Amino acid sequence: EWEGTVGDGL
Amino acid sequence: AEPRRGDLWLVSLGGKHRPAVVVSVDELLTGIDDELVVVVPVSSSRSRTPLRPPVAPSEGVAADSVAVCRGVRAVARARLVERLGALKPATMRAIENALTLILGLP
Amino acid sequence: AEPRRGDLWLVSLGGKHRPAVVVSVDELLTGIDDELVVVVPVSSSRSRTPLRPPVAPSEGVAADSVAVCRGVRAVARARLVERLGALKPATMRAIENALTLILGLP
Repeated sequence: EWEGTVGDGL
Repeated sequence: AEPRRGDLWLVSLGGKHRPAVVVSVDELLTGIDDELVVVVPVSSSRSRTPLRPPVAPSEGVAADSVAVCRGVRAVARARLVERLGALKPATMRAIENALTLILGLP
Repeated sequence: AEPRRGDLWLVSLGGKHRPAVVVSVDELLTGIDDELVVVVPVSSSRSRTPLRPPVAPSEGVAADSVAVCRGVRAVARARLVERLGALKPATMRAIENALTLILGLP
């Protein structure tokens, strides 16, 4: 659900 | 216009959108799209617990909701697409307490 | 589950990977794979700052790596794919101080 945000700013 | 600590914002999840509370401090914002804002997701489908304190429609959600403090995440500022409202001081204190517990801080 | 607060684990970010420090408390672990663990990503490409304290190779990572505490995020336990090491207690205190600042806690 929120999984797509796991890579933000990295 | 920029997200402020204690604000409830709609967050683009890349595409669904869900509310979240801004919990990082205002002094960190430089105003670029790719900076990280720390937010606590808000859900209208999970039960309240001490680590999921409730969030009322007065604070910007459409239905009785909870702040999922265990789901705390830094996300790109560009994902914050609309301000929905602002939390009561007591709601923010409950969120701060949950985050203090989760992260084992003083 | 097996990741413990203060551990360095390799995190699969979907494929990219980064080391990260486990910062959520051990009592939250129920032993399901999709439960959320809160981690601080480690970077070897950013300079140290008061909010990016250094992590020593003794603790399991590459030279000149820093804990990017502003990038704190909850991830599924299944994303922690390899135990890399453990932080010295003073590094954990530097991270706890950075997170206290970032999140506006007492």
